[PDB]
Amino acid sequence: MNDQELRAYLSQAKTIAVLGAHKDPSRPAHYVPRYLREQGYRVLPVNPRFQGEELFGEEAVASLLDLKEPVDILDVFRPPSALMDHLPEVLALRPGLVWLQSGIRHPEFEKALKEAGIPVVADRCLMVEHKRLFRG
Repeated sequence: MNDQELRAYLSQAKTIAVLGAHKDPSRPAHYVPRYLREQGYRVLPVNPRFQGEELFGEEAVASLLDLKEPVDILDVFRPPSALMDHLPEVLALRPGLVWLQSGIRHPEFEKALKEAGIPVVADRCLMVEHKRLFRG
């Protein structure tokens, strides 16, 4: 996505589901979502590892299909070796955009999303990118 379009996309978005949301403050899967909530987004934590625990002001759910509202951005922190097993729930939720966090790439997974008509941004830190597009 070019910057102009990616900016229009991020500024209009409201709900960001964080796949692999973490409770430990030092983890990117915790502090990136933290930053996002500050920027006015509704962050929905998803991680079976913390199911039921309140993260980012919301109760974490085990599966994407447990979310009770449309997802504008799916911020993915799960490693490449775990992505294919999530594909079914990802395609089912059909988020407006899939964002693979830093150090996460997966050809087949990415190709499957493209084929389903779902935009993908890969190997980028959403916080960093948000800062660069809306502050300089």
